[PDB]
Amino acid sequence: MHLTPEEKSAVTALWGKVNVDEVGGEALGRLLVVYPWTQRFFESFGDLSTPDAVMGNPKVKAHGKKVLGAFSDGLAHLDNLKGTFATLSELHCDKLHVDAENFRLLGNVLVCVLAHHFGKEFTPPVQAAYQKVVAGVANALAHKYH
Amino acid sequence: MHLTPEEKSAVTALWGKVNVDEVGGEALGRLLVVYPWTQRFFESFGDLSTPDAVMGNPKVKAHGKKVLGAFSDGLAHLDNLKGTFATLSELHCDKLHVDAENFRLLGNVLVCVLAHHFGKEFTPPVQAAYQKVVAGVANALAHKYH
Amino acid sequence: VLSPADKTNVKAAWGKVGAHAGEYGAEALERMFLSFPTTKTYFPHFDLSHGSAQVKGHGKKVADALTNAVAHVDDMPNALSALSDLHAHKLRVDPVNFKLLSHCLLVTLAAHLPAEFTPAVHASLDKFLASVSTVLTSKYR
Amino acid sequence: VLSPADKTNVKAAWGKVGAHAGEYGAEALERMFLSFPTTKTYFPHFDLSHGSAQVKGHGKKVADALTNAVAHVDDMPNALSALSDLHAHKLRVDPVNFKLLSHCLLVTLAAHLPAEFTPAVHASLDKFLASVSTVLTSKYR
Ligand code: HEM
Ligand code: HEM
Ligand code: HEM
Ligand code: HEM
Repeated sequence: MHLTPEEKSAVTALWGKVNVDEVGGEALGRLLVVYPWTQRFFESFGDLSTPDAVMGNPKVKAHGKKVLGAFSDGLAHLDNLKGTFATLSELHCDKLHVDAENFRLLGNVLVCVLAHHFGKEFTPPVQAAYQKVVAGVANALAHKYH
Repeated sequence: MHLTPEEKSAVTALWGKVNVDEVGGEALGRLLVVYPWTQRFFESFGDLSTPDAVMGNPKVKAHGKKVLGAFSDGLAHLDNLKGTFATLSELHCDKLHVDAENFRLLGNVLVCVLAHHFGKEFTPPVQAAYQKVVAGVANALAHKYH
Repeated sequence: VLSPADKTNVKAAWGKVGAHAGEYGAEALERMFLSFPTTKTYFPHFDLSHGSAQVKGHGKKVADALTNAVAHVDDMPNALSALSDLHAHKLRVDPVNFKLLSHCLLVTLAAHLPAEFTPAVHASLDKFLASVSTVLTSKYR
Repeated sequence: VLSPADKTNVKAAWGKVGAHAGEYGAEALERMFLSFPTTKTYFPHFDLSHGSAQVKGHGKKVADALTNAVAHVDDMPNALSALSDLHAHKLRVDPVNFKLLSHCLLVTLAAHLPAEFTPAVHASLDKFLASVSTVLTSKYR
């Protein structure tokens, strides 16, 4: 990343107060509700007919914790997101056929979730650093598409 | 900037054929015509009221040639676009106040201009190389924005 | 296309905003400038420093237009004619930018209206900023 | 919105496409696959090799729809309704990919109609593709 130590510390520090379970379930569901077309990947999850049915779906909640899980680990390799996500990047391309644009949709969603949760704590400057992280993750994740 | 050896040879082989005065003028005029909002930076250029007034404006022609001149130089340092382009990035940012999105619009136009001129020679695979190239430059030109 | 549920959701959310719309306008601008510094190219004549009166005043203005838009959600194209004009023929802001300010607006609403920023309401506000974006850039060419 | 000028321009350029629409649609897809590989995630089921008949078959289909929107330039939302439904409900292609194909469509025409691909024509064709794209994405949410 091209994060300022100060920017690194802000990311790092807020992350520390994060419940990945709750935040991952909520990021992915909001994703499926704000941008209905990303549901194309989760047909097997069940009923996603409504906000409520999306937010309540356990398969969704559980896929969300798997995703944020992986994201969380990437925050420890902020100086090499590329190498951290190489395997996951090939997977998404070659096995899952997920359009890289989805990586970007999620990131924005994640930032909205963090604001939601942290209110005051999630300041313009703090938001600025997370925007850089989401972008970098999306980039690393898309890096191996061919 | 993942230019494979063969991509670099292809960029360079075709660029061998271009009349930068000419391509420069066509690309910039076409930009001002397809995305008229970009005319915001050239109010000192005179009459841009119609397609002919733009394409034919001696001022647009002169500026296009300048722009593409800087761009051809970029093409000899594919290695280091960021360094090649740093004082220019700063100027566009700090002095000119040119939204970086402008650099991606021109790239696309330039790509249409190259297809326009080389016809069948601008193969699918040659376009993909140039696509990487115009993005690299756009990125390099935005690198110093803050 | 705003559904009736959407319109309700929007009028609801924005109702809550109330007398703070101005501060939220300003906060949203402030987060855009910091997060997407290319957006600053459109404000060379402004003091973009934190708490700048230029920024505050401008925040009010945008917020006020949003309000007027919620109030004429059934007739946006008409409620924002002038604004669509100004933007298409004077300002000429690149369209990509509308999406950046919209996002900073959700982020700001989310941080301030925790109870109200539900998933369905998030979906609606998004659609809404998008519609407003579309109107403001409809006469570009 | 498309102006009378735009409309004339499109009818005229598409006019020369004539019988090559099919091949030009195929070519635009291939260009899109080579320059923007993420677009390929929507065709996992296709043979994307050069000269793929699948691609051949598909480009003809895309070209036929563009041809129908030109034939119905004054009622595109209704002439493309059905395709608009398919895309929104079954295919669910992210909206950004529309811009990618449009772009490779303009490159393709540029490469085949040097004489007609004028600035004015280029501008109209871009506006047009943008309108088709807008229609096809209108019922996404
Ligand atoms: C922050 C970005 C993301 C990260 C870090 C990420 C990470 C992961 C991980 C760790 C897995 C586990 C699969 C395995 O090891 O076999 C996975 C699977 C998957 N991801 Fe991603 N993901 C991200 C974004 C997305 C998005 C935005 C989508 C679609 C909206 C998506 C679609 C999927 C699907 C369909 C699977 C397969 C799950 C299954 O087997 O049912 N991912 N992802
Ligand atoms: C490939 C991308 C570009 C390159 C390599 C490039 C290069 C240049 C160069 C070499 C100059 C003159 C430097 C000087 O005045 O000291 C310049 C000036 C300028 N550029 Fe760029 N430019 C690019 C893209 C653009 C775009 C897309 C726009 C606007 C849409 C733009 C707007 C300007 C303006 C307004 C000036 C100053 C003109 C004046 O003298 O009034 N440039 N550029
Ligand atoms: C949600 C979409 C937007 C709305 C509702 C909006 C609304 C407004 C309003 C109400 C004004 C003031 C008009 C007046 O002075 O009478 C304005 C001016 C302006 N807007 Fe837009 N705006 C939007 C998006 C943008 C974006 C994204 C940008 C660029 C990043 C932008 C750039 C400007 C600029 C530069 C001015 C002039 C500021 C000044 O010189 O005081 N606008 N806008
Ligand atoms: C202006 C742009 C577009 C037009 C005119 C268009 C038109 C069509 C048409 C006519 C079909 C065939 C439906 C049938 O079976 O009758 C189709 C299918 C399809 N399109 Fe679109 N489309 C466009 C944009 C896109 C984009 C940008 C993508 C993704 C990159 C896409 C992905 C697909 C897919 C995956 C199918 C199904 C193909 C198959 O399974 O055979 N489309 N489109």
